[PDB]
Amino acid sequence: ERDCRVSSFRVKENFDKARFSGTWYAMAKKDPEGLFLQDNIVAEFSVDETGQMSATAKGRVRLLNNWDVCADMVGTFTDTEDPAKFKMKYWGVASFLQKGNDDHWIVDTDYDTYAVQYSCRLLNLDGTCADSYSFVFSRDPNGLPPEAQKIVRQRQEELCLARQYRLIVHNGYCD
Ligand SMILES: O=C(c1cn(Cc2ccccc2)cn1)N1CCN(c2ccccc2Cl)CC1
Repeated sequence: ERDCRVSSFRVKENFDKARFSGTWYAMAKKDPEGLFLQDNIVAEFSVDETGQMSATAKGRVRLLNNWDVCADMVGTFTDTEDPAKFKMKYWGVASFLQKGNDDHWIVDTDYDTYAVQYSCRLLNLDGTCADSYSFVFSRDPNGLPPEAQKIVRQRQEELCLARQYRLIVHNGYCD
């Protein structure tokens, strides 16, 4: 019944880079395959004079049960036809020689309480996503207001990721 094709997904109409800048706290996430930030995930977006968006993400990464590292990462975004859909060239500060490259879609946001982000790394033949990740961001790490809660839940379901998100802890672990 539900249309889960990635090309059918709506994103933030008239997305505004300047308003989106500043600190964002990831409170929930749906994982992709492979190694990935685990928790204490804080993103700091910013827009330079020329108007190109970039961001830094810090977070705990599990190497062993015995060993974690606070991985500082950096991202730089490239605009497309759609102002909510970017191409994020990203990397760890140590491994800056080595870089990854993802879709980065701002699915929805109100700029001052919540944001829903999404990325498809691989399509199935039917157009649905085979490997996706999604962050639920918040300006306040104590939670989202009632209207944000309703919207996030609605968007999570429309991305066909209902009940696939997991809550993320914030402990000042990477301060
Ligand atoms: O946890 C990961 C991650 C790490 N990897 C491994 C990796 C592959 C290729 C290069 C560096 C690291 C894959 N996904 N991500 C979550 C954070 N994301 C990111 C990075 C910088 C700014 C903003 C974001 Cl959302 C990058 C993707």
